[PDB]
Amino acid sequence: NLYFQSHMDEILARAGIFQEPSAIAALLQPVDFPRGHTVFAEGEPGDRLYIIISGKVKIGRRNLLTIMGPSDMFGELSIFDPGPRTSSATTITEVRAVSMDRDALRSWIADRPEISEQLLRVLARRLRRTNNNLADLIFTDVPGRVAKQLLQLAQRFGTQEGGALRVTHDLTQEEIAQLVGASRETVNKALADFAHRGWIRLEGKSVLISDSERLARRA
Amino acid sequence: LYFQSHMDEILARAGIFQGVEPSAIAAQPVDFPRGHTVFAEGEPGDRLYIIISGKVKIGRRAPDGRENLLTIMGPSDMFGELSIFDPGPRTSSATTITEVRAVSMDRDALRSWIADRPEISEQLLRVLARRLRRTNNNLADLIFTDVPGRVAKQLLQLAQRFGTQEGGALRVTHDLTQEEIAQLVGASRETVNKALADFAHRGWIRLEGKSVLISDSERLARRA
Ligand SMILES: Nc1ncnc2c1ncn2[C@@H]1O[C@@H]2COP(=O)(O)O[C@H]2[C@H]1O
Ligand SMILES: Nc1ncnc2c1ncn2[C@@H]1O[C@@H]2COP(=O)(O)O[C@H]2[C@H]1O
Repeated sequence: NLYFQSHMDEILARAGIFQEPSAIAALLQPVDFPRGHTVFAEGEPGDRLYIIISGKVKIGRRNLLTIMGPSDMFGELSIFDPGPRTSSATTITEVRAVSMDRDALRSWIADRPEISEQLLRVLARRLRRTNNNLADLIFTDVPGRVAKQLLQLAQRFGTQEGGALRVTHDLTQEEIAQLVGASRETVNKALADFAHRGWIRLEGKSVLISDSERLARRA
Repeated sequence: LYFQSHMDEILARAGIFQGVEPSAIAAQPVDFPRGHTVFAEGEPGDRLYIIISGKVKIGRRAPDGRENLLTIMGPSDMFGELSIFDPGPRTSSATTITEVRAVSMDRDALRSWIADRPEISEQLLRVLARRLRRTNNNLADLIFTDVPGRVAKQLLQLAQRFGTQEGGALRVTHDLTQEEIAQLVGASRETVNKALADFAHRGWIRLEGKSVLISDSERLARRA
């Protein structure tokens, strides 16, 4: 949007930290990570929140909890509740990010208290989503969870093509079973069954979802 | 009048106020019987509650009418805030498991408080960051921990929140049926009763109504 003075501002605008836009351009210092870079590891002191400008970061534990992309914030939980990193954050593509420490965020919030309401909103949403993932681990079979994960990654990283619907997740198969919490083998067969069925085509780092309806039904 | 102070004490413990002072924010009371659905998953919601006394289970029903419980709320815990901060349907039901006294507030009341007192926002973020961490642990326990490990863990979490000292032992007054405990742990009732009987047979706990008396917390902690 040539409405914002920077792509940075557009994505930060989409992250929620604003709510304009010559004023927005009072913004922070970027950082570029290579692919495969562990931005921080689980259990480390956490003094820093990041917001992704471009690229994807996986969040993992010991299970992958989520794949984040442009405008997604990570590293906030140890800023809001001081203590060790709850998970590792590793880049699965090259990533440009902006970051800020607890002092900087507090001055950001003092300056615009409204930002706190947007941060609560994002947290509440993460809670909602995580609740659903847990309820899936309890109430849904493996291929049902595979189907859920494909349609989740779609809603965030999906591009209409035809359509439908290309989802370029940038994940290996290991990485997709880790999102679903099942064996690579159990997830391998669910994806082959869906591909056989005609509902998806499977092309390395992206799935062409041709039949979103029946995928959704399989949940 | 001693009850008022009581109430002030319990409510001053609420996570939302841990950065306030007083605190006479505080003066909308509501009383509920046991087994009252305060609200139902998917219902429209514009109101949060802080418990003064009693307990409330947070639950989701599956398609096949099965349920799990996400958490149990007690004195000074806040529920119903997620549809205030992210406007839309209740993400779960809130059902009272004993008689409950609470006070509540709507989206607009809370937003005045925040504008007035931003230290409230920071505490609300802390409580939510904490619920998220806990929920990640729960979700991971479901993938990687065995049932008796989850049972022991669950007894000790409940002890942190609802534990009282009786001499050298910790009384955990959970107020839950065996079915509710199993739903909280996310395993069958029989698998969960067996874990509980083992622990009891070994002298670590005593099952005494809707309470556990934890007579050897060191041993129970080592079991998870
Ligand atoms: N359930 C979740 N959903 C999305 N992101 C998460 C979840 N749990 C943890 N994270 C992210 O992982 C980060 C790890 O570092 P922090 O604990 O500082 O902050 C955490 C969040 O940004
Ligand atoms: N994982 C969780 N941990 C603690 N409390 C929760 C969790 N999920 C839902 N809740 C509470 O349950 C409430 C249901 O209604 P709301 O979604 O408005 O607000 C919700 C939270 O207060």
